[PDB]
Amino acid sequence: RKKISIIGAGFVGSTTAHWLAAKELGDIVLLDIVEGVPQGKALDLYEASPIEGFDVRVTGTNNYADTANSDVIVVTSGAEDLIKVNADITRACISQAAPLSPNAVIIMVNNPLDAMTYLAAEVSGFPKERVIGQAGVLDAARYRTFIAMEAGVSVKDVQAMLMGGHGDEMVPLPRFSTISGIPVSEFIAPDRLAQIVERTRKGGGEIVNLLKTGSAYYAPAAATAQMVEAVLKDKKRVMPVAAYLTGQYGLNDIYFGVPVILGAGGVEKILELPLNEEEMALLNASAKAVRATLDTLKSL
Amino acid sequence: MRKKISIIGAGFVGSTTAHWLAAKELGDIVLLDIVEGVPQGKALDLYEASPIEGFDVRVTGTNNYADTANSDVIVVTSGAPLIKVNADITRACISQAAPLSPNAVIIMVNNPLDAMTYLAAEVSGFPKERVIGQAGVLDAARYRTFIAMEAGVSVKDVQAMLMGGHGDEMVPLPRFSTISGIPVSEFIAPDRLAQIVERTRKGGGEIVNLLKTGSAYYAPAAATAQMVEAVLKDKKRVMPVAAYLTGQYGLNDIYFGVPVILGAGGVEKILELPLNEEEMALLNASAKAVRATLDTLK
Amino acid sequence: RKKISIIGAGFVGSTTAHWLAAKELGDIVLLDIVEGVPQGKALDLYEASPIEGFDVRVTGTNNYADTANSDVIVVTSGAEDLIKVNADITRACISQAAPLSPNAVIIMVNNPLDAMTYLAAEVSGFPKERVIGQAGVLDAARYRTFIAMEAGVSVKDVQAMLMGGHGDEMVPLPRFSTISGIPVSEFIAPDRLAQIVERTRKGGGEIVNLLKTGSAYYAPAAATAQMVEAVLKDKKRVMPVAAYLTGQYGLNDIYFGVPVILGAGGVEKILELPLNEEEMALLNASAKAVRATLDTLKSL
Amino acid sequence: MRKKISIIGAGFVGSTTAHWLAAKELGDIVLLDIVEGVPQGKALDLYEASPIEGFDVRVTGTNNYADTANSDVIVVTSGAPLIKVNADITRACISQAAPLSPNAVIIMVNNPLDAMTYLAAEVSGFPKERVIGQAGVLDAARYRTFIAMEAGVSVKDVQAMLMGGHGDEMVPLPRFSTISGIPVSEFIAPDRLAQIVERTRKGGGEIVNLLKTGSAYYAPAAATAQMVEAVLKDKKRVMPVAAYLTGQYGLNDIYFGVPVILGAGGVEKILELPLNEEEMALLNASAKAVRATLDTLK
Ligand SMILES: NC(=O)c1ccc[n+]([C@@H]2O[C@H](COP(=O)([O-])OP(=O)(O)OC[C@H]3O[C@@H](n4cnc5c(N)ncnc54)[C@H](O)[C@@H]3O)[C@@H](O)[C@H]2O)c1
Ligand SMILES: NC(=O)c1ccc[n+]([C@@H]2O[C@H](COP(=O)([O-])OP(=O)(O)OC[C@H]3O[C@@H](n4cnc5c(N)ncnc54)[C@H](O)[C@@H]3O)[C@@H](O)[C@H]2O)c1
Ligand SMILES: NC(=O)c1ccc[n+]([C@@H]2O[C@H](COP(=O)([O-])OP(=O)(O)OC[C@H]3O[C@@H](n4cnc5c(N)ncnc54)[C@H](O)[C@@H]3O)[C@@H](O)[C@H]2O)c1
Ligand SMILES: NC(=O)c1ccc[n+]([C@@H]2O[C@H](COP(=O)([O-])OP(=O)(O)OC[C@H]3O[C@@H](n4cnc5c(N)ncnc54)[C@H](O)[C@@H]3O)[C@@H](O)[C@H]2O)c1
Ligand SMILES: [Cl-]
Ligand SMILES: [Cl-]
Ligand SMILES: [Cl-]
Ligand SMILES: [Cl-]
Ligand code: NA
Ligand code: NA
Ligand code: NA
Ligand code: NA
Repeated sequence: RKKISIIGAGFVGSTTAHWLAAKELGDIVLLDIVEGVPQGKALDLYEASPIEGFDVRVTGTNNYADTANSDVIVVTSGAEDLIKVNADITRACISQAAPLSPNAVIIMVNNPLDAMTYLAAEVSGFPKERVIGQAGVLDAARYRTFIAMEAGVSVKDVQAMLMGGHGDEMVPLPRFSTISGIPVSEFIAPDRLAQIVERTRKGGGEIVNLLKTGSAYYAPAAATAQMVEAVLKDKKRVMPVAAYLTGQYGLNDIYFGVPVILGAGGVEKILELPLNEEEMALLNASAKAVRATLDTLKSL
Repeated sequence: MRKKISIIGAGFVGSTTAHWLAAKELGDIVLLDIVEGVPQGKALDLYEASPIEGFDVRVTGTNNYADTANSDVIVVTSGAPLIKVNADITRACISQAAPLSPNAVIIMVNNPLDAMTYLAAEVSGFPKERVIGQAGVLDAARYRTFIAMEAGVSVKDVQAMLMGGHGDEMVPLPRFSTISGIPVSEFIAPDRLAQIVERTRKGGGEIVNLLKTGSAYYAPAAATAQMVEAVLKDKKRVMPVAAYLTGQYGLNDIYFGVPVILGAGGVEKILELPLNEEEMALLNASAKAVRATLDTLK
Repeated sequence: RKKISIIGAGFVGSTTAHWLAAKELGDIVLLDIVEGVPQGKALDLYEASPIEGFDVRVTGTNNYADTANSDVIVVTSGAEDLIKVNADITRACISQAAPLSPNAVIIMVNNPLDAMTYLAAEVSGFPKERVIGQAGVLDAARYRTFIAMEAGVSVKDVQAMLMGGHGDEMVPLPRFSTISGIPVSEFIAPDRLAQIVERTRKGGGEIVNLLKTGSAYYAPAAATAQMVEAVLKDKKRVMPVAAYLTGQYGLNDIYFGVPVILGAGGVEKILELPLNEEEMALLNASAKAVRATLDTLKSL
Repeated sequence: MRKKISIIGAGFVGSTTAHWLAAKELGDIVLLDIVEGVPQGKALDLYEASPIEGFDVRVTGTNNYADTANSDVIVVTSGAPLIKVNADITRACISQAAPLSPNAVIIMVNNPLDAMTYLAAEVSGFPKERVIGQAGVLDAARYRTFIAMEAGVSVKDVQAMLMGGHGDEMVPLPRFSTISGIPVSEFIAPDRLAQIVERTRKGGGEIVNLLKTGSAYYAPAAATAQMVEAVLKDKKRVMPVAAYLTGQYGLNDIYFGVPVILGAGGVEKILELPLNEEEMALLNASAKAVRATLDTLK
């Protein structure tokens, strides 16, 4: 069977195992540095299988050797201090897991997302197409959710593309969002759409402020699981993913959220959308912020 | 209790619709037909597949309209794969089924689609929003399939809207189709897209020419079942369906394929697209043809 | 649409919302006394809907008025002191939610399960068939999981019935467990089967010891969600549920885990299995322990 | 890449099997038939239903065996709904398909089932564990359906094992059927159970008598698709299937319906039930009949 290793069995990691288990895509290995945590969550989820009817081997471990020969490696072990702390963790996870699964596609979740994905590429030495980051699917999901709510339509009929990174680094593109092929601008007035775009930018913080302790995990995990499925089933999904750029949108040597075709080979194509002056202004300012974070990381 | 769906006409499309619905576990299914044994056999066969698929659906076959009473949704797939023959079949089906399920949403499938839906509305006397026809979901599905195949992307990421009726009456709208929010024109060039539009127009005939002895049913049934689901779960799906127009697109007193929000109340909203002059030219010509068929019906 | 209210948006409650949301059974209301917690988890899960493709209205609240007219009420707000603390919480939740949803089926999860279900029946005044407790489905799930693992077969082909309550109160019945209709005893030797039965009894504690902080939730939530689905779809599931007895197995005026047919009417039938001398010895000792807990509760 | 499933014979059972499998999103599906247009039409029709159902499955139709190369699973549903006609059809199908997919697990559906599976084993020369036949899953499904209907419980909670072949060759085993681990005898009395056993024996004929012009396909296809899934996902399902026996139940050199653990390796284990003398009497008589058909084949 296919093999998926999730490094970091916290809220996002365990929830990702939950979403994946129900899909019955393959074996799942939950790894963490804390003893008992992954073993307990994995066994708990495994014991729910007879009820849900899925046949999935879900195991927990503290030994990287158990992640060997994985088809996909999901990294959810993350916690300038933020960059340093996460850089050290990401470094540790990738330097230990990558060598054991040379043919795997690595999907980063740790924040700062774009920067941590860049670091994972460096440490793993994997072809850039096989090291990607999850950020855009979650952000587009919030946007799509708000649009469906406001427009009064099924979430299954709303599509949307966006780029960049989190919050201020986010590059919203309402022009590239539709409901059953019809522009979203036809359903929602400019003023309200602007509010929705703003709510999207602050989407992660909105959850953090409500939970008081901890950040979002159901949607982030769902986003991550969808990307894992895309690779495993070679589905050719068109989605915004953190990818390594070599000229697209005028950006070079940097991980940035862009539209891609995701399949068995990881990033199989980076789409280059013809953005107008206003949208490019947004992307340039975003790339500036992402670049700044990337530089801070390189100076560590 | 559970929701109740009655499928009138247990042929290829009707039986296949029962198959798609059963797997969805949306509620009881009653397959009715004028031919004895046929609906009973297909219904029992499908029911016997339930322990394998793990779904709890009571699917039964019958020749008695009394068994369709109090249905939440009535699907009509009894037509013969022309206006006269189907007009009589449709009137007979609706006249017997409608009175027994006064709160049901009727989904017409019989061809000529737009015209038969109009007839069902007349005979049933049901509020217009609760009498609709399936046509556009199937045609948009063929279009989306071709786009997905050509672009090399998941069908889950392709969406499209179109209007009108079948074949020459279809009103393609490539401008209103996207892949994850991105215009299809970004993936497929003009000439190739035009070929896909043409293949979509001839989509039904393409399957007919291949099967030789009948018409399509897997996709037509899937489309029909998706509309049934939209109603039963009040999903508010945005899809092209045959609806009664009262001024939209400049059309009155006519059933025509238009974008709608489909839910428990049936057509809960008819969307008004900002069609350009080229697209409007196609729509007007289509309406003229649909109008012609309607006149012949009256 | 159907309406499900989950009282107590903690690990079990939020996870139950997750399992239910994917089933697309109806609207879900997550309620908690803590501000922000339910609103955050509900919104997080709602934002995952466009990714998973399900249309489910998931909302969080601190106002019981938002649970009015629910089809099913799930209680997962629980924390002699244990009985008292949980008795007070259960009392508060039921006395406030029951009056607002007079036609709902109440499914208790709070521990001590059997006793808390009994209390919910008293406080709600609902017909006993409409007040049940989840315990047996989870326990049978662990048992079935261990059997599938050992026998080397799909979890979809293992069935098992058991009675009583948790741990020492559990009444295992290997004789009433099969794989595609074949007795489990045909696949697993007596010594090993005994170990599996023992592992089942300690199943909850095994997870607690691994997690160190907190108890199981994936399987408990799955068990709860399966019971909710049984009521909403009037599925007539045959499962062990905490029900009110009036003579079955020689027990009267007590909630105890027994085999039932679960549907729209809640408990539609309490099956009376012909247990042998050995099994009855187990059930009597269990009923003694459950009774003791029930008495402690009545003396509060 | 994806898994590849080839279905030889695009008739009712074959096309319906493609339908069940497509919804499962297990891998590519190739529908092959000797009749031109038929497989192509059904495959394209089903493919066009994918954007509606939201599944990514490449389903294609063909008349060329070359398109079935390197399949993980080969389903054979080409037989005519007797030994001679199907023996020739089966030999032709296996002789052409087997060499192109040397690592595939062959699942026979053609009747006479046990005999045709034996023939497929001979012609393919494949390890016996990788050549099996579908028969028991369907019969057990009918039985489980009747039990569920009679007991008033979910089909998800009913499980049962049976052996042998079709109709008079079937070896019912009510003793080995339960509802959530509880013996069926606890819910249904002896006489009623006997009636259900008889209805199960005649289950196939019951559908035939109703349809009038053909045999069952929804449940037969579901059963076949479930076996395909078991192999592709190495699910280790415990089910009755036609397997090659080397001493089990005292039977040698014969294909017979027996309980097995079905996975990626095909039959990964043949279970040996502790049958009493009554049940063994039924099995011996059944084996005698299956043996008779086998002799006629040789
Ligand atoms: N990209 C997105 O869209 C997105 C969305 C949400 C959260 N995130 C990020 O994902 C990360 C995880 O969030 P969370 O809420 O699940 O956190 P968490 O604290 O619940 O879980 C992280 C887990 O990682 C484990 N861990 C730490 N160091 C490790 C190491 N070296 N190896 C293996 N395991 C290790 C911890 O012990 C812990 O169980 C954070 O960086 C967070 O900011 C990203
Ligand atoms: N709108 C679309 O997108 C679309 C797509 C495909 C087919 N169709 C149309 O759907 C209809 C059915 O196609 P089919 O391939 O399933 O046909 P079919 O001939 O296989 O089945 C029709 C069934 O209707 C039954 N029937 C006839 N009169 C009846 C009556 N008065 N009451 C009850 N049952 C009656 C027949 O006995 C038959 O079993 C045709 O009109 C066809 O053109 C529409
Ligand atoms: N029956 C079983 O098989 C089973 C299995 C596991 C856990 N449980 C039990 O389920 C309960 C919940 O476990 P958990 O891990 O989810 O706990 P938890 O502490 O994570 O969550 C309980 C939630 O209830 C809320 N709460 C407290 N008082 C409340 C009130 N009056 N009204 C509304 N909300 C209130 C809390 O604020 C908290 O968010 C416990 O009693 C536990 O022992 C039962
Ligand atoms: N084992 C079971 O439980 C079970 C249940 C039902 C039916 N069956 C059997 O399955 C078979 C198919 O039943 P059906 O109803 O689908 O029949 P059908 O007649 O509808 O379809 C058979 C298809 O096989 C094709 N075919 C014939 N020779 C071929 C060859 N050499 N190569 C490729 N394709 C060829 C035909 O052209 C036809 O489309 C029959 O033998 C039937 O008795 C078995
Ligand atoms: Cl960054
Ligand atoms: Cl028309
Ligand atoms: Cl108790
Ligand atoms: Cl035979
Ligand atoms: Na999926
Ligand atoms: Na068919
Ligand atoms: Na079908
Ligand atoms: Na279910």
